[PDB]
Amino acid sequence: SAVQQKLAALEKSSGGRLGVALIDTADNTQVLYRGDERFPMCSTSKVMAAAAVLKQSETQKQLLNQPVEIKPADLVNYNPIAEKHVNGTMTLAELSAAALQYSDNTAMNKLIAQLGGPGGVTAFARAIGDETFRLDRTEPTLNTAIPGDPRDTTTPRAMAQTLRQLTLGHALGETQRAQLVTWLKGNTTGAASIRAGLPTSWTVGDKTGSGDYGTTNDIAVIWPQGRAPLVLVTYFTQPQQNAESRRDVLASAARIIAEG
Repeated sequence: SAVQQKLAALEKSSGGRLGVALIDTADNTQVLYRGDERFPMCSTSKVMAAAAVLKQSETQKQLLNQPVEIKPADLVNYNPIAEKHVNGTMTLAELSAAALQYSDNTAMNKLIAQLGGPGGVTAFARAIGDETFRLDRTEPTLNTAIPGDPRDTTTPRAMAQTLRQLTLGHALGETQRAQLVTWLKGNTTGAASIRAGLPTSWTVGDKTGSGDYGTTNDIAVIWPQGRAPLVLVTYFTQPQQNAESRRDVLASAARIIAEG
């Protein structure tokens, strides 16, 4: 199609590997580019950890208010929110918000611990029908993004379908789904990625991710004005281990998709 020609040209100009999945919920059509190739998820995996904890709270109604102690030993490489609460507590709701809206890595590791390890996050993916997602490591090593390494990867198609189910579908209860949507809409890290390629009137909830090999990711639910929402996943990774992040590529991919 026309969009796939332009995405391939974008990819060629960028020097990396680009994966795109769009789901238009108006007619359940999909637009895929390398939709079935694995990409390192990096921090986009935090959506699955948060959703898994939300799913637990459908039975444990008070779970999100449970205080979790933040100790100096818990802090890893990037903890913008958790660092504000060292030797204090944060609730699981606060940790989920910090993981999603600030990409706090300590928050993610606490969510993983709550689920019983990376295997517990992966279990939740399987439970909602995602057989592709795999979380193998904790923060920060899940971001190594080594070419060919299947650990901590998913495919664009799988992540788009799962993000659709979590936010627009009914994989979560109604209160949990609304909470997830609210968190995603309040993301603070996404201004230069998918959002930058879309009309300013459209409301976006997204989760970015970045890692080694210049890995630059963004997954988003998009509510266009007077139009059915869209789910857009953009994964991008590069051949050089020290390559710089390329958020502009995600913005350009979104712009190409939005032209259609």
